[PDB]
Amino acid sequence: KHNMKAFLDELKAENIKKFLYNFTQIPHLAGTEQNFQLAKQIQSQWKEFGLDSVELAHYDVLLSYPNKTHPNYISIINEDGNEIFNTSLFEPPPPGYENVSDIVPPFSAFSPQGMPEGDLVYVNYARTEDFFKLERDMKINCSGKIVIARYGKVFRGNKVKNAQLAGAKGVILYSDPADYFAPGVKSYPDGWNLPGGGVQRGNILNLNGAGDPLTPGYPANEYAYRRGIAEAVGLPSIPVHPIGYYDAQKLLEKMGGSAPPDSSWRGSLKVPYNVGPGFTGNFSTQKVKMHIHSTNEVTRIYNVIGTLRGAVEPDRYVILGGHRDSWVFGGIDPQSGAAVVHEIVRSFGTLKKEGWRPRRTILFASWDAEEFGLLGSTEWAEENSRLLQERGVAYINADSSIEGNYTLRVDCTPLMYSLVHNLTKELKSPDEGFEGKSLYESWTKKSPSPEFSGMPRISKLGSGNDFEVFFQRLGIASGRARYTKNWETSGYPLYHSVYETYELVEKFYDPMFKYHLTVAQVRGGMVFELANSIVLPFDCRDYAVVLRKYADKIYSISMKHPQEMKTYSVSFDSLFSAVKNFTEIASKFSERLQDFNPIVLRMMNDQLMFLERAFIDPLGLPDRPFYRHVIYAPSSHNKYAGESFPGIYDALFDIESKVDPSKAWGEVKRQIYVAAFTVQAAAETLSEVA
Amino acid sequence: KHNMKAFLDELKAENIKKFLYNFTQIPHLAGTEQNFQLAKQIQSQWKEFGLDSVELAHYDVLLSYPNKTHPNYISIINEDGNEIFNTSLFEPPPPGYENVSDIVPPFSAFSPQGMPEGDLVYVNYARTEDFFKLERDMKINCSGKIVIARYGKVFRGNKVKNAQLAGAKGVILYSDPADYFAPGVKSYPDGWNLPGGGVQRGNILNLNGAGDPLTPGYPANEYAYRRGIAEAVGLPSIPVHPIGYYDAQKLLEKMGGSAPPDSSWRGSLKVPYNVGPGFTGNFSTQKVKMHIHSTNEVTRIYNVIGTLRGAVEPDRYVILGGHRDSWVFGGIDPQSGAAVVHEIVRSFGTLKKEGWRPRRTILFASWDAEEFGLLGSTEWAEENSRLLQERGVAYINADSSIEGNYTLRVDCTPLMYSLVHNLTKELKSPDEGFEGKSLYESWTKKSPSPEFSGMPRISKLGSGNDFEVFFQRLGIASGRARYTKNWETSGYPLYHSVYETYELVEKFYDPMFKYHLTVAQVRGGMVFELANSIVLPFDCRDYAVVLRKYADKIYSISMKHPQEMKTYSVSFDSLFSAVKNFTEIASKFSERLQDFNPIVLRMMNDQLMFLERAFIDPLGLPDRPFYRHVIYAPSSHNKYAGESFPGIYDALFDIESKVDPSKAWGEVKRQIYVAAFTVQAAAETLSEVA
Ligand SMILES: *[C@@H]1O[C@H](CO)[C@@H](O[C@@H]2O[C@H](CO)[C@@H](O[C@@H]3O[C@H](CO)[C@@H](O)[C@H](O[C@H]4O[C@H](CO)[C@@H](O)[C@H](O)[C@@H]4O)[C@@H]3O)[C@H](O)[C@H]2NC(C)=O)[C@H](O)[C@H]1NC(C)=O
Ligand SMILES: *[C@@H]1O[C@H](CO)[C@@H](O[C@@H]2O[C@H](CO)[C@@H](O[C@@H]3O[C@H](CO)[C@@H](O)[C@H](O[C@H]4O[C@H](CO)[C@@H](O)[C@H](O)[C@@H]4O)[C@@H]3O)[C@H](O)[C@H]2NC(C)=O)[C@H](O)[C@H]1NC(C)=O
Ligand SMILES: *[C@@H]1O[C@H](CO)[C@@H](O[C@@H]2O[C@H](CO)[C@@H](O[C@@H]3O[C@H](CO)[C@@H](O)[C@H](O)[C@@H]3O)[C@H](O)[C@H]2NC(C)=O)[C@H](O)[C@H]1NC(C)=O
Ligand SMILES: *[C@@H]1O[C@H](CO)[C@@H](O[C@@H]2O[C@H](CO)[C@@H](O[C@@H]3O[C@H](CO)[C@@H](O)[C@H](O)[C@@H]3O)[C@H](O)[C@H]2NC(C)=O)[C@H](O)[C@H]1NC(C)=O
Ligand SMILES: *[C@@H]1O[C@H](CO)[C@@H](O[C@@H]2O[C@H](CO)[C@@H](O)[C@H](O)[C@H]2NC(C)=O)[C@H](O)[C@H]1NC(C)=O
Ligand SMILES: *[C@@H]1O[C@H](CO)[C@@H](O[C@@H]2O[C@H](CO)[C@@H](O)[C@H](O)[C@H]2NC(C)=O)[C@H](O)[C@H]1NC(C)=O
Ligand SMILES: *[C@@H]1O[C@H](CO)[C@@H](O[C@@H]2O[C@H](CO)[C@@H](O)[C@H](O)[C@H]2NC(C)=O)[C@H](O)[C@H]1NC(C)=O
Ligand SMILES: *[C@@H]1O[C@H](CO)[C@@H](O[C@@H]2O[C@H](CO)[C@@H](O)[C@H](O)[C@H]2NC(C)=O)[C@H](O)[C@H]1NC(C)=O
Ligand SMILES: *[C@@H]1O[C@H](CO)[C@@H](O[C@@H]2O[C@H](CO)[C@@H](O)[C@H](O)[C@H]2NC(C)=O)[C@H](O)[C@H]1NC(C)=O
Ligand SMILES: *[C@@H]1O[C@H](CO)[C@@H](O[C@@H]2O[C@H](CO)[C@@H](O)[C@H](O)[C@H]2NC(C)=O)[C@H](O)[C@H]1NC(C)=O
Ligand SMILES: *[C@@H]1O[C@H](CO)[C@@H](O)[C@H](O)[C@H]1NC(C)=O
Ligand SMILES: *[C@@H]1O[C@H](CO)[C@@H](O)[C@H](O)[C@H]1NC(C)=O
Ligand SMILES: *[C@@H]1O[C@H](CO)[C@@H](O)[C@H](O)[C@H]1NC(C)=O
Ligand SMILES: *[C@@H]1O[C@H](CO)[C@@H](O)[C@H](O)[C@H]1NC(C)=O
Ligand SMILES: [Ca+2]
Ligand SMILES: [Ca+2]
Ligand SMILES: [Cl-]
Ligand SMILES: [Cl-]
Ligand SMILES: [Zn+2]
Ligand SMILES: [Zn+2]
Ligand SMILES: [Zn+2]
Ligand SMILES: [Zn+2]
Repeated sequence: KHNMKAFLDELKAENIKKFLYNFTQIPHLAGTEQNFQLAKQIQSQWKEFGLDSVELAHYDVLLSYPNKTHPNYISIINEDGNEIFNTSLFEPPPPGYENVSDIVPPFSAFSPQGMPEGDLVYVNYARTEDFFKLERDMKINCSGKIVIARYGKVFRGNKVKNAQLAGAKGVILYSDPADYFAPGVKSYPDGWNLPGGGVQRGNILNLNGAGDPLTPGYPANEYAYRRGIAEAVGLPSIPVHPIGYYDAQKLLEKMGGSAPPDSSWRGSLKVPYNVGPGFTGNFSTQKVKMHIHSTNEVTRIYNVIGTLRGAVEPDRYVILGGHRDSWVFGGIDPQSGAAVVHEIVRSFGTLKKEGWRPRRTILFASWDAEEFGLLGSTEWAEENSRLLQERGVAYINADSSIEGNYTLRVDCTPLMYSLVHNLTKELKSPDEGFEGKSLYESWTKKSPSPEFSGMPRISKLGSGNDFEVFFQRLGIASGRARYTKNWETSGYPLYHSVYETYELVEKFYDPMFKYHLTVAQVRGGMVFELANSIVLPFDCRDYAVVLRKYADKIYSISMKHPQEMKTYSVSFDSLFSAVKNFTEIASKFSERLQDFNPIVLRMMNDQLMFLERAFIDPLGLPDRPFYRHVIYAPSSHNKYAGESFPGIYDALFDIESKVDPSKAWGEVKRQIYVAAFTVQAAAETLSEVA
Repeated sequence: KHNMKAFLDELKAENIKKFLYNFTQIPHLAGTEQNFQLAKQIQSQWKEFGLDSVELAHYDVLLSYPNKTHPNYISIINEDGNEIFNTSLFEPPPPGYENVSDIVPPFSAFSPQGMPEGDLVYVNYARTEDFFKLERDMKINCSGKIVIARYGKVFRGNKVKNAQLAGAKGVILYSDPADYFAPGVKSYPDGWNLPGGGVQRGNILNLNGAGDPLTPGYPANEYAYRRGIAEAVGLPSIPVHPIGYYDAQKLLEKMGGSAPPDSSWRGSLKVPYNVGPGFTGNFSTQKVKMHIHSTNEVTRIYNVIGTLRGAVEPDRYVILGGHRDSWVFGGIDPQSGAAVVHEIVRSFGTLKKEGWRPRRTILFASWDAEEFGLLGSTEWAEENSRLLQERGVAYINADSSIEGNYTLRVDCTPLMYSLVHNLTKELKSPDEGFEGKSLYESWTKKSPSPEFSGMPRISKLGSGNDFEVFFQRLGIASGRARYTKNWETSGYPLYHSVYETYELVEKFYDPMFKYHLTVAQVRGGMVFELANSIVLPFDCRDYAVVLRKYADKIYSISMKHPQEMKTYSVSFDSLFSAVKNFTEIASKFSERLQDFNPIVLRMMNDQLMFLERAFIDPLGLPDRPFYRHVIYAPSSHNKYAGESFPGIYDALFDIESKVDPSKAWGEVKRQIYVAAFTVQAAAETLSEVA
């Protein structure tokens, strides 16, 4: 039989290892020749593997690179203007790669140019609440200061936005060993920790879903009309640069001014973590000077798009996509994901050569420029939005397959909860001590859900990866899965560093490639069921359940302000009523789906498919037109985290500080109305159609 | 057989006459008890007629009414402040209706309150070009003046917007016999002309598709959050009032200042048509004073929604809709349309009782508050937007069935051109002298297309009726048809007057009700074919042909500025390329549709259905978010007229007067890009799906 078991059994750990090795010998930075070459290789191999068509889709997008002849760095400068300390020009390359060229030095992609000079202020993680604490409680003014913040907790774009709004004239990001050095583990190459010369690359945009900064709404094709730089979406207005903790120590050790307000502000270096501003008495005429010379440049990018045409519903698309561009070697990010996609394509192609086709069409994507703002996935989705709108069943992401070796992590729409539970009960656990047990059992045991005994945790989708356009813009059911760490005890230490290599993975994360194989089975299995099950494998009742949980949550937030709720007649009745209705209607739809003819089948599959779609508001969320999903948006404070009923949540956030409470509570009521309406309207898509 | 011929033959002129009589004995003003009663009657009758379900859908929307105890009127006032001339308080009621109550006196719905006093300026039709002529050429400043404009040429909302932007402090609208008195015809009741005491009612909003001014985007349901009045959509900021030509003469006869610039500014009254400002020497200390006391009030409205469930594709909706609210009796507008819908429902119900069902679902709508801004249709569509988006095959409007007795008028999407041609060849002409000939033949002979010999004229859809939300917001294929006048020789004279009665229609327009019957056959036939044909009856190649015509047209407009096109590198190449591609892809799709299994059939019907949909841009047109169709929008200068490639057209309009030509030509290029992309993207929806 050509069934899921055939598909699953053909996947091999040894192939994934070979592919990873193949993809990680040289850097594959977006817009560079080497990443174009790798695109061509993947296209040719996907064809050999048996896909029906494999094309490159290219776009010309805004990218950012350092200037090779004018390096970025930071100084401490004395009152004579002599540069007495300079940060590093590059990360010490790892063993045996000391002669690889084209390693991009650490930089913050899309930083403007500048050489600002000033006194430091230390802002902890540069979160919204860190700035609140500084300005409201400690009375420290960031205006015209250079801020230094530790990476961690939130997306670095949010940090930079927050620093900017606080008046900073530049930002220095660093990795504190408190967040990037696990106790008892050695620094690379002898372990998986970050060495003191290691540095995390990454873009600092605030795109809010826009894609290419120059072409929001429309693909960056050959005739596209581009905004001028000054009207581009999401660019920072102050210079930014990242450093390692050897260099951070030299910048922090002289800091004076106020003490840290408490221990949640102190990392692990041997410095006081004084907030500043400026240095202690002896050094108080010294200053910090940034030198940033990076340029933004419109550059061509290449997605690979493979199609395996469906036998019965070729106009229904199940998408497996993940990116191929890396900051340097991409040992984990993204090639541990891309290698898993490559083996999935290989396996599907094996069945296809023996005469099998999936029921529905499967699209396979190798995205470019993910690292620079999800640009490849977003431009292609803008291009194909109509097709995706009307035909898109589901999107399964496939970035990094591992960020730990402890258990499974799944983040997805509630519509896939039942699919994930069922599939994982059929897969073998790769974990030591659960030999002969199911992946469900090990996962549930290591990562129990907070709500329900005997079920595992599944998180809401956040952002900061290539499902964003599909889920939060277009409303296509989406999911992701990877192996992760124990989150009792920020992401893996070597993230976006030169040290993220093949050897890292092979020696320290997954020497047997069994975690990779488990993740290939989960991602591939999901795709298989989505593309082959007669009835789409979504359970609308799972949405009803979380909608009630989120409504309770948002209500409880508002209920912190009982007096204002009375004064302004702020009621959540409508939202609860809509949730109640969605619950009843969903339950009736499920009975019909169980008890119901290909037209009847197509009608009900269309109702399943369009259910995620129904949570889209074509007017978008306030000032974020590309975040259109009413239930889920990336947190306005942290693009990695998802927020539920984001419209209401943001209308409530910090509301006690607004100067016109009537206006602010008005807007809470407006968002309640929009949310209740959208829920009711989604529910009604599951009613009998006539 | 239950086929189209059975459906068509069951329609009777005599039933339509009876229904019209029934619907026109008392006024049915939106939001009044009598229009609610009539809603209930229609619901009960549609049930008796056999529909599967018939519901009322209500909304609470902003309406406008005069104050019964504080009448609106205009004066000429002398320097002592005595009111020496007053306009009428009401239209002299027609014979035998002199005791009907609840006739709303003439007023401009949604006028703010005020009593401005000032000098008159006469602004002809108050078109954009009339204001250009006054300000740029004649050097006449409207600021702080009361303007008087004749109705005609453009939607009265546009006139008021234009007066406002010119600085007017109030507007007086009147009906000039030049535009509302046909030569050799008697005034009502002895003919169909407008008497001098007759007055055209009508709203003066500029909603741009928003619906209820208080709830743009969302239905005005029981929990809706409403904007405050000051943030409402589309309300005028200066008082406005309409008058008849006896009263206009008294206001125009004393006018001095400049002569009319030419004869296109002179109507037919015995006055000079001086532009002003102000009155001639003797009367130069006299002034004009408005007294407007109307109130805007949130008021409940009621749509009737009837469903005839489809036997095979119940999740596909063919909609026949038209409004039921009238300004007074609604003899023509809308009851000549509503009576035709009522008989269509009756006929479909006859077949249904004998065991027939259409293939697809047919929805029947009696809309409320059309007269106040398309409010009923728009609120229901906002409510049901998701269902309509994914399931809406087509919308057939059904307002006034007649505005003349000369030939057929059809305005529709190009996707319905072939359907209309074919259907009309099968219908009998009702016209004198074409006995035994087809309606196609009489129509083509009386109204030849300007492009093609042997085909009839079919116009683009404009707006100012209830298809607006369906077509320009949601992208559902739409059409309308009615009997019309000879347009060699503005709309019918008695439009929106108390004199628009049953007797008007029966005595002067259609004594045999044969034109009504012909229009019922055309509208009903269209619905029948849309709802019953196995393959949707749309020809995508007809779109290809008009797209080329529109691209040529817009190019020719730009080519009036050859130097700027060179300087700014303004190319239409991309748009022509996209049109070319759409032509090729459409032609290949048609061959497959001819040469191709219910899934394959559903796939291709979905491609047909989603083709109109593909011209929607979810970002909307600039500053008009509810006009989302890229090919067609209502003219920014005249809501009744359609404009093609509206985004480009508006970017080019009056471009030689813009102060930053670089910026203005930039925006022309941006719109070219958006249009080319959208055309290409629509074309690609007709490519093989995988
Ligand atoms: C969840 O689904 C339920 C359906 O089971 C749905 O219930 C509906 O609630 C609306 C809103 O409350 C009801 O609206 C009423 O309709 C009647 C006519 O049928 C009107 O007369 C009512 O208006 C009067 O009373 C109001 C309330 O005090 C006054 O404000 C008003 O001025 C009038 O006096 C009122 O509009 C509706 O009938 C039911 N529908 C059904 C099918 O029962 C509920 O709304 C759904 N939740 C959401 C969020 O959609
Ligand atoms: C109508 O459909 C046709 C398909 O039959 C489609 O033609 C396409 O046109 C695009 C845009 O011109 C072509 O784009 C090129 O693609 C190649 C790779 O295949 C690139 O190398 C080209 O870029 C180079 O040259 C440019 C032009 O001078 C430079 O600006 C650039 O810097 C590079 O040097 C270029 O991007 C494309 O290949 C064809 N596609 C096909 C399938 O032939 C046309 O675009 C459609 N019209 C619209 C409006 O969509
Ligand atoms: C995940 O797996 C579960 C457990 O198998 C699936 O739920 C089961 O689905 C089956 C097939 O529809 C249900 O069977 C039906 O039983 C009813 C009456 O009990 C009968 O009317 C039908 O004809 C049919 O035999 C079964 O009840 C149901 N079990 C439970 C506990 O819900 C679930 O569907 C799977 N989810 C996905 C997304 O595949
Ligand atoms: C309006 O009526 C016209 C004229 O009847 C319809 O066009 C005709 O459609 C038929 C049915 O598809 C076409 O028949 C086909 O002929 C081809 C080869 O010539 C053959 O491959 C098919 O199997 C089939 O027999 C016919 O060619 C075509 N005639 C013309 C002149 O186009 C048209 O479809 C109608 N439009 C609508 C919207 O219904
Ligand atoms: C990654 O794998 C590919 C394919 O197995 C290698 O690329 C091939 O190289 C061979 C030998 O040089 C050529 O003859 C082929 O034309 C290439 N094939 C394709 C499809 O590109 C590639 O060299 C490997 N890269 C590394 C670093 O191991
Ligand atoms: C990268 O930095 C270099 C080196 O300092 C820049 O090149 C100089 O540009 C100036 C002014 O345009 C010239 O007069 C110098 O001769 C250039 N120096 C050299 C060494 O060629 C260069 O412009 C920067 N590159 C980018 C892309 O911005
Ligand atoms: C930090 O780097 C700067 C720039 O390379 C060094 O300062 C330069 O030193 C050279 C040689 O002494 C001078 O001719 C340049 O004029 C200096 N440039 C600037 C901008 O100051 C500095 O020595 C380095 N500092 C340390 C401690 O190594
Ligand atoms: C319009 O037609 C309807 C229906 O034929 C008339 O309303 C009916 O009136 C009869 C007699 O008074 C009642 O017993 C029915 O209950 C009514 N039916 C419905 C469905 O409402 C109505 O009177 C007619 N109106 C006029 C002005 O002729
Ligand atoms: C319609 O106009 C009337 C009549 O001039 C308004 O009624 C007056 O309102 C004032 C102030 O509110 C009272 O002191 C008067 O006694 C009222 N006059 C009468 C005759 O009752 C009335 O407010 C207006 N109606 C609306 C809806 O605006
Ligand atoms: C036009 O109407 C106004 C208002 O009804 C008339 O002026 C009023 O006349 C009465 C009785 O003479 C006075 O007590 C009111 O004070 C007047 N009101 C105002 C606002 O002026 C006027 O006579 C009418 N003019 C004509 C020519 O009929
Ligand atoms: C922060 O400092 C700047 C300039 O020195 C000033 O304009 C701004 O008001 C300051 N805000 C404070 C102290 O709250
Ligand atoms: C792999 O698992 C072991 C066993 O728990 C753990 O000690 C080690 O830290 C893990 N490796 C990585 C990179 O997490
Ligand atoms: C029109 O008149 C007003 C006020 O009397 C003035 O402010 C405005 O500039 C005028 N414009 C002209 C004469 O162009
Ligand atoms: C009806 O048609 C006749 C014949 O052409 C024409 O003279 C008359 O004006 C028409 N009636 C109306 C209301 O148009
Ligand atoms: Ca773009
Ligand atoms: Ca609304
Ligand atoms: Cl992922
Ligand atoms: Cl109409
Ligand atoms: Zn990644
Ligand atoms: Zn990354
Ligand atoms: Zn009407
Ligand atoms: Zn009307």
